[PDB]
Amino acid sequence: MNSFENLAQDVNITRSGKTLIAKGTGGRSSRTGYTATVFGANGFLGSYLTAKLAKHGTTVVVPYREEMAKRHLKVTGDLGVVNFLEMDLRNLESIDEAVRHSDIVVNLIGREYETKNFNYYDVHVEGARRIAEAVKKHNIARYIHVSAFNAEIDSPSEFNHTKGLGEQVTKDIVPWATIVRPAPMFGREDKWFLDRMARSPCLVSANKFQETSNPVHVIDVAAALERICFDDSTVAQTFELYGPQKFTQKQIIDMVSETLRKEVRHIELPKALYQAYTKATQAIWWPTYSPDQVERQFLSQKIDPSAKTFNDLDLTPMELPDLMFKLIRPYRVNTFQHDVSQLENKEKTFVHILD
Amino acid sequence: MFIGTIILVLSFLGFVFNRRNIILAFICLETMLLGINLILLRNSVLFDDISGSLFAIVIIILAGVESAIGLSLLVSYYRLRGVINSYGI
Amino acid sequence: MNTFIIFIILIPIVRLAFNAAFILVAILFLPFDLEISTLLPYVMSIYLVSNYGFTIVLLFLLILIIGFVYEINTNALKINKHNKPNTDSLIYKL
Amino acid sequence: AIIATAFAETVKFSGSKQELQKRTLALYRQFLRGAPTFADLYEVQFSIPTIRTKIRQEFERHRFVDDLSIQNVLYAKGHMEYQECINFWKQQAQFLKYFPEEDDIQGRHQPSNFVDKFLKNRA
Amino acid sequence: MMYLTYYFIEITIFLAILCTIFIISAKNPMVSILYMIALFVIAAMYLYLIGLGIFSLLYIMIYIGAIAVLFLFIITLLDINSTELSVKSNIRDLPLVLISLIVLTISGLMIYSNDSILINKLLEAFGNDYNTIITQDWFNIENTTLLTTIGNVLLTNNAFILLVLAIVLLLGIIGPISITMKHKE
Amino acid sequence: MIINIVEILIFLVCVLFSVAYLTVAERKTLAYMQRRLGPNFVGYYGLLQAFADAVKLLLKEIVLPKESNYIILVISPLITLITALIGWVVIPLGPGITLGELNLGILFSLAIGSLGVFGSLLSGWSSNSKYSLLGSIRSTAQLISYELILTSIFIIIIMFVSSLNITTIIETQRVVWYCIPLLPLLLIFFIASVAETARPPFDLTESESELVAGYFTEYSGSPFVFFFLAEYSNIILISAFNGYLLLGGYLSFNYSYLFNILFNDYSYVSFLFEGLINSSAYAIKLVFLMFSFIWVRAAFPRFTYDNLINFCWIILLPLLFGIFLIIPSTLYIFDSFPTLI
Ligand SMILES: NC(=O)C1=CN([C@@H]2O[C@H](COP(=O)(O)OP(=O)(O)OC[C@H]3O[C@@H](n4cnc5c(N)ncnc54)[C@H](OP(=O)(O)O)[C@@H]3O)[C@@H](O)[C@H]2O)C=CC1
Repeated sequence: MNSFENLAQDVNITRSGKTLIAKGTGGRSSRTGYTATVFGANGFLGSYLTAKLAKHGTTVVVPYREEMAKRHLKVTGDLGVVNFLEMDLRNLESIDEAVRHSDIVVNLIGREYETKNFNYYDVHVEGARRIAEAVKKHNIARYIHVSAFNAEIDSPSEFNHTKGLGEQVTKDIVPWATIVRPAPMFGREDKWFLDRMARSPCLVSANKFQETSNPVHVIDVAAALERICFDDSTVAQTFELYGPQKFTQKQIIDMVSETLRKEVRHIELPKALYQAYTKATQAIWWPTYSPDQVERQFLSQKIDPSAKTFNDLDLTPMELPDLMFKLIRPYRVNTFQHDVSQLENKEKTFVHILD
Repeated sequence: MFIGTIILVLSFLGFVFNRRNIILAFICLETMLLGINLILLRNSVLFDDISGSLFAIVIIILAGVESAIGLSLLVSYYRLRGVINSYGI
Repeated sequence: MNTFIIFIILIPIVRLAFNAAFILVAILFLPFDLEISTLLPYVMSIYLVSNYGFTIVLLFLLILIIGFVYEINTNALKINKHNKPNTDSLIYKL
Repeated sequence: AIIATAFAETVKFSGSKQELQKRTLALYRQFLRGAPTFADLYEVQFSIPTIRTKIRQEFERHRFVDDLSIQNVLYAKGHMEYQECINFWKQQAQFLKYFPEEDDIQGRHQPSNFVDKFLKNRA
Repeated sequence: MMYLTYYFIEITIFLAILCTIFIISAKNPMVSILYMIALFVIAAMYLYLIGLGIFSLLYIMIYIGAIAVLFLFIITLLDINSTELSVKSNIRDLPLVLISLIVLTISGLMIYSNDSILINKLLEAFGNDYNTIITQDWFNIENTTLLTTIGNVLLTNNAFILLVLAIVLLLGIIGPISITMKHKE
Repeated sequence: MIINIVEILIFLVCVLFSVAYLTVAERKTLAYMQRRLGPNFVGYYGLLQAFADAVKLLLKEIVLPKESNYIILVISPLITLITALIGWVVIPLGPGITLGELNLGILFSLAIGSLGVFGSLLSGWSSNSKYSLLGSIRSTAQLISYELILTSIFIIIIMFVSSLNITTIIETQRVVWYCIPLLPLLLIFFIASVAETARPPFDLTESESELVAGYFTEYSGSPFVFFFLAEYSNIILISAFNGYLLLGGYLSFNYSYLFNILFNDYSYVSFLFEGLINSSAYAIKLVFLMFSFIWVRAAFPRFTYDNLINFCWIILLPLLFGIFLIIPSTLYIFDSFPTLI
């Protein structure tokens, strides 16, 4: 039979005064009782999260803006489990609707770039404040913000500045808020890491490929958010999900090139020129690197040692050099067989040309 | 007179210094014949003569038949061996 | 700048086995193509070569028809099947 | 006549344990020699040694079976699976049915003592 | 405007050089055949430049249309292994490549002249300096072109070569059959 | 060189729009032969279906398989379109109303119909998988085997008129169209035309590969669109070769007595009404033969590669190398060898 691998018990009780009795063995038909809300399930991390939540029958409310990106989530659970709402941070009633009946809330909002309708401030600060005020009004028992690694309130990067302001506002309205701080995530169809090193015609670094970091598999961060949504010990806490092994950019690129058996192209042209070329590419409608991210190329990962980690959740986070084979074998060209010699004499026995 | 001599020389050199395969040898033969025909047709124009163009059309015929026979011979080699390796004839 | 000259630039810029009939068809396309292309000068000089070059091209075509005859009666282009239907007779020793 | 496929063995029930010993050993040998093919044909995310480990486990499963007819049945079923795998009939899912372990740890609480099973109503 | 079309022949010379180097350096031979097609096209261009478009078209419909179709028709069906251009394997030929290049070029250029002193035989080849006047006469009455002339001489004055090319083509039929087709029955 | 630009754009617009609506004409003609209708819902009687199939395919992803080439699958359809289009230059719609107006127009078309094969040749190399490289070989052997038969007809009729100028070949057909003395060549030329375009009943590879996982033209996006503007244009082009070789091209009823009766002078109206009449004869002929491509498609079943190569090299070629002997003899019997003009 199947199992409720996520739950430690069957009768759980939220901090809002709801009783949640589990039903079943933990398969597609089961129900965990819980009702959550994930504000970015359409994206890279939230997709894996809703998959792990709805595999066990947890009701999942998924706010969307594009109707067509989401459809790949309805597969993740039985009927009635995954529920969709059209929402926008510029409409408040939509946010109250999404969070009303929820025991858990999960904020994954945030672009790696600015737009015409949303600057970094409006999406990482004001959006967090709107959600927090609604999480507070309705007194939702749990709130699980995700704010980027290296976040610091004042910093050369505006992204990390906002991400730090989003932290303090959430925690200054919702005191029981949990905050996670993942490091650069990697996996299949990642944004800016392996699909780029494997597809992009040429890389560039305003520094050298020297920015140091601890990357991590995204499935494990999704496992972490699962092991935090249900553990009530994690209120008014902070996490640093970074990973065992420290990797410079050039190290990752060399492993990528080795596994791919193709020579990745890197250039290493200076800062102001790349910063200008990025600025001019922000006028075309599709996402591209933005002036504030080449700024983060000079900002290596400072880890906060006062915050919890994977080992506080009984997790064993994975290593990049093992997983790169699984993640890059599709782009492996595999030109041909090695050393065809000592095969002429064997081929000579077969009929190659029929008449 | 220039272009033909150049294609001819470079193709002879790539025929002689080919340590790789054989299709380059076939190609270099065809390019040598091309360069010959260009030399000859340039001279036939400058002299306003026809014997050059006659020998040119004859070269085209003979070169096509050459490639036909060569590519049957290769097919015989392949019949027996199954692989045309880089350094076999 | 002619309209042909304007057009002829604008348009572009805006493991296994085989049967030997598969290969013979290409290898034989060469000489028959060279025959039909060598026939062009005749059709464009047919008057000036009146009744002499006529007979010459006929002996040309007849010589080429000989090779076509050899090709047909060999049955080169035919595909040959190996898993034959049995046509022996059923005979029982008594 | 409807002829047999590639790696087909005719079903033949041996009358002795001493012959089936040999046939089983040949099957094990073929599985091991063919494991790299089982890694290439199926897009596998782990080692050839781990495949050989699982094969050894599957053969240790029925190591202590002394009834001859049941052994003949087991050998025939194993040759069926070798024919299914080496010819590219199985797809990835039906093959990785044999490798649950390699997939990521399913959650946190995997009960092993009584009290946890009781809290999860599995006792 | 005038001199925009002055150096087209030099351009074709440079391009033929490029395509030869590319035929020699390419990894997969299929690409080398494509570059051979580029070379036959450049030759057809040059022949149009010097006033023989008929041969340009005969080339495009013979070489490219048949021979190169066949070359791809072969390399598509055969397992022609290779050895990508390298430095450990082919560098050793550089001194001999260079000596052979210089000598063969200078000889192929000196050969075409009848002067007795050697250096002047090459300095005559490098004398491409003067323009050729073209006068207009009125003696040609018909619409005879190069193809008509070729038909006239090939079918009257040189009939024997035609009636021998028929036998060359009979070889082109009959040899490949004998080689490929096993007359076991 | 302004009007040269005007004349190019007119021609390109007319040809491409004719191709787009040949798709719709194929579908509606084939439908009414099948006792159904339509496309008749995407426009005012379906006159916008082709542009809808296009615009859908241009907003579609450009997806390239893992083990494939990119450049070959991209340029090869593009070069196919180009080569198929430049054959339109030598095609006359009036006496000298031609963009090219070359004296070697037949040989230009014949060399470009030889360049056409490379699309099918490079398709199989877009798939490093092994079976596609044999399926392309089947589809190349049909084309190079049938181009011998189309050419041979070009030469047979040029025995009647000793000039490679297309306009001159058409002007000799004032006396009689060359489809009357050489009627069987009309069937042969139309059969071989249908073959060279790989059209039914000669659609062996597209069907044989539609069953298999590959060996077909598994493209997507824009390359689809170019391949379907290069098939439906090679069709008109090969139909045009039939037109100006055998069916009189632009010729029609002598419009001498009419124009004499109605005009009195050579104005810029008579030139227009003349060019209208000529092009209309040329157009209705292309229409009847495009109808015939469709008519044939609706009826006949498919061939197999053995039946097809056997049809060519054992039935058609012997008849033609026979006709190569009967026609020069027929001219020599009667002292009627044509002159060079
Ligand atoms: N992936 C990584 O490497 C790292 C991620 N993070 C953080 O973790 C989170 C992961 O997001 P990621 O996994 O990167 O994939 P995305 O960043 O693409 O997830 C973005 C989500 O936010 C939603 N969203 C963005 N802007 C708005 C907006 N203005 N209004 C409403 N919804 C919006 C998107 O909705 P739609 O898709 O419908 O537009 C999408 O669902 C982000 O908060 C990011 O800052 C931190 C460090 C590294």
